[PDB]
Amino acid sequence: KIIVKHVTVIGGGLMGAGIAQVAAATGHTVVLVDQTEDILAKSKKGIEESLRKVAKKKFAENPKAGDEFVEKTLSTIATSTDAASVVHSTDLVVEAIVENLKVKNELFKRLDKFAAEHTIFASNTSSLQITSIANATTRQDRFAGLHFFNPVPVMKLVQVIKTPMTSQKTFESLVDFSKALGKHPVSCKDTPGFIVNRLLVPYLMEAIRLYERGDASKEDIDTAMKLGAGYPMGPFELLDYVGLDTTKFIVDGWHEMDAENPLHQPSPSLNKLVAENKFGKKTGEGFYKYK
Amino acid sequence: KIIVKHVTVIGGGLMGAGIAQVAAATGHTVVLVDQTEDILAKSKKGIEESLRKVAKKKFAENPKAGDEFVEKTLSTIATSTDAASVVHSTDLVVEAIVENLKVKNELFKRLDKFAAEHTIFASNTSSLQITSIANATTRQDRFAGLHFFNPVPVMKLVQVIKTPMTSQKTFESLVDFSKALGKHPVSCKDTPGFIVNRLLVPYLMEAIRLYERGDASKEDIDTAMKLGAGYPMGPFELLDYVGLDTTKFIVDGWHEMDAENPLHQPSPSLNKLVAENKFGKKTGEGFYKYK
Ligand SMILES: CC(=O)CC(=O)SCCNC(=O)CCNC(=O)[C@H](O)C(C)(C)COP(=O)(O)OP(=O)(O)OC[C@H]1O[C@@H](n2cnc3c(N)ncnc32)[C@H](O)[C@@H]1OP(=O)(O)O
Ligand SMILES: CC(=O)CC(=O)SCCNC(=O)CCNC(=O)[C@H](O)C(C)(C)COP(=O)(O)OP(=O)(O)OC[C@H]1O[C@@H](n2cnc3c(N)ncnc32)[C@H](O)[C@@H]1OP(=O)(O)O
Ligand SMILES: NC(=O)c1ccc[n+]([C@@H]2O[C@H](COP(=O)([O-])OP(=O)(O)OC[C@H]3O[C@@H](n4cnc5c(N)ncnc54)[C@H](O)[C@@H]3O)[C@@H](O)[C@H]2O)c1
Ligand SMILES: NC(=O)c1ccc[n+]([C@@H]2O[C@H](COP(=O)([O-])OP(=O)(O)OC[C@H]3O[C@@H](n4cnc5c(N)ncnc54)[C@H](O)[C@@H]3O)[C@@H](O)[C@H]2O)c1
Repeated sequence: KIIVKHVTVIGGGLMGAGIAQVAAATGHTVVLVDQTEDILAKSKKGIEESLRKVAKKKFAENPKAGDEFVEKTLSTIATSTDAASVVHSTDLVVEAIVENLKVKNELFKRLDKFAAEHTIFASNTSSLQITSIANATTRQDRFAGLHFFNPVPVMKLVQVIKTPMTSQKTFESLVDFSKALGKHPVSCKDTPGFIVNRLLVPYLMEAIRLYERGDASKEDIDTAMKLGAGYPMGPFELLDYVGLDTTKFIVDGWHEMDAENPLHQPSPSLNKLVAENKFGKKTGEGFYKYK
Repeated sequence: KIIVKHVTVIGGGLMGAGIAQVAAATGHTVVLVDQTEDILAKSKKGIEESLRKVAKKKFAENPKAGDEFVEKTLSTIATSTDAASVVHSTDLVVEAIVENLKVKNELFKRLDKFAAEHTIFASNTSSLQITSIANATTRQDRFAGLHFFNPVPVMKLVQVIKTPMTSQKTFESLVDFSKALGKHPVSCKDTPGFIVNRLLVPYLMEAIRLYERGDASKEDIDTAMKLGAGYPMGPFELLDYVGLDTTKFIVDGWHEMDAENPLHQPSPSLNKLVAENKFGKKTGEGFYKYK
């Protein structure tokens, strides 16, 4: 029954940076890992802009206390491009890299050799089966799903996924950690997309199809969902906010593992965008061009 | 270019009552129609209740303006059990009765004989093709879809659907009325479910199927979509709120039309609840039990 104090987040993108930000802000020492130094520089820079927004709103009467919160938080986030060494003595690895089983397995198979024994492994995968990733190691009793929601600083939900192999203690540690993060942990079964994505993705793909089918425009479909269903963001807005590349990988994956389910039919428009390197707010352009 | 001044709302259910409420709250003369005086008595009580909530918030710092707002609106909604006796001198008919093409056409075929020459006909149908309803009349150029969202007193959106026969004059008149209602009119083609329902319903069905499959409980699924995706309501809370009967009909219609589309595969649990007359909050019970 370990207590997560030292955390290693592999992946500094939309999710990693946020998970690192929250772990840091809530008193956990964090080491954010990524491929290059420029990437890490950008990530930590972004985490800073996110903290300032929080500061400028939370500490308007005492700005000096706001700078401390920001500095103290950024300070509790170390950067490194060497997962192998960092995990040597970490309490928990939270993998948030490209949505691709092969890559993720290769990653954990390696880290399984370098990481300490009490170390807990966790994937933030959207559509991959935890069991499938946990078996790329020999640490399945310490491997589980730990799913966050974009933007991590705002979304309160966290999905804690056990595999038939995950231990109760591993589970509890991830549950306590989740809480110490100020989130609302929810145990799910290891089913594709778990809960949210299994329902949310096919929907977003349906919005894309309704657009390709020529029945309406993205703008009207977005206004529709926001003003009619009360959603915070329209379908096309959310897609660009999540990342078209991540979205596409989630679908191709499901498509491949169930090629006769029309829900997961890849999209021509989605593939074209990702093929031209337009992934949304990520690259400044997706379905909508951003400033 | 007729100016909707007098409005005849047929059906005092979840929508109709709301639609009458808003029209009346905004200075239109309204007559709410339903099957029996008892039903009408109840619809009026619901509108009185909804109105007080609007008042306790749109006039929070002025009870007197609250009282006048409620009374003035209620006393502006006359009631009848036969719309044929009212439609010879009304500007617009907004139909909001059971989701069934036969019953709807039957209604408009009859009203088409009694209604004034200029009167416009509008259906608030969730999933039926406006063209299929307009054809029960010889008033096509004055027939269109004016789709509102539940609860009507709150949701800003209103889909104004034109068929290839609706005149520009009839369309424009409906747009003004929408704005007159304080809503945000959006022109949709006459496609099944139009925009919102074609994406929302299949989504809600997927939620049900994820539950029948045993993957997750109704409660975790609701908590998940709310906390993880920012949804105002979980899929089951929304199903009950909307009406399971209405949902079942919507799906059956699409299912009969596109029998091989798995998106519209009827739900055993949805059917059993409807068979036991558990339609949602309107009957005190659907997937959840209420007061
Ligand atoms: C089936 C089809 O054919 C087409 C369709 O309609 S699909 C269904 C579309 N509708 C949706 O998806 C509903 C989604 N849910 C929502 O957007 C929200 O839950 C909601 C608009 C119902 C309000 O819920 P909420 O945020 O929890 O509010 P609630 O706690 O219920 O009440 C508080 C507010 O809501 C309002 N409210 C709730 N029900 C109301 C009603 N029936 N009448 C007037 N006001 C109401 C109050 O005025 C109040 O305003 P304040 O914020 O100033 O206090
Ligand atoms: C793909 C998968 O595997 C799983 C998933 O993650 S699916 C995607 C899940 N996420 C969603 O569905 C996104 C839905 N969208 C939302 O709920 C909302 O749009 C939202 C939470 C992003 C906020 O949007 P919004 O209402 O427009 O707020 P915005 O105007 O953007 O900012 C206002 C608030 O949000 C916050 N905010 C937004 N982005 C932020 C960030 N990156 N960092 C810190 N705060 C942020 C601010 O704290 C701010 O607080 P104040 O109101 O006090 O000023
Ligand atoms: N996009 C979302 O909103 C969202 C929400 C929850 C979960 N997820 C899931 O979480 C994961 C994170 O996706 P993301 O949105 O943050 O994407 P992202 O593209 O923003 O970030 C991925 C990061 O991984 C890095 N990376 C790639 N290969 C690596 C490797 N071998 N070693 C170290 N770093 C590597 C990239 O340089 C990049 O910074 C995915 O599996 C995704 O399915 C995404
Ligand atoms: N439920 C929703 O949230 C929602 C939102 C938009 C549109 N719609 C659509 O609007 C219509 C209204 O549905 P609703 O939710 O208000 O349902 P409801 O069951 O609450 O109300 C329907 C009302 O119609 C009356 N009615 C039935 N047959 C009638 C007839 N032949 N003549 C006169 N009155 C009759 C009933 O007595 C009842 O009061 C349906 O076509 C539905 O698909 C529903």
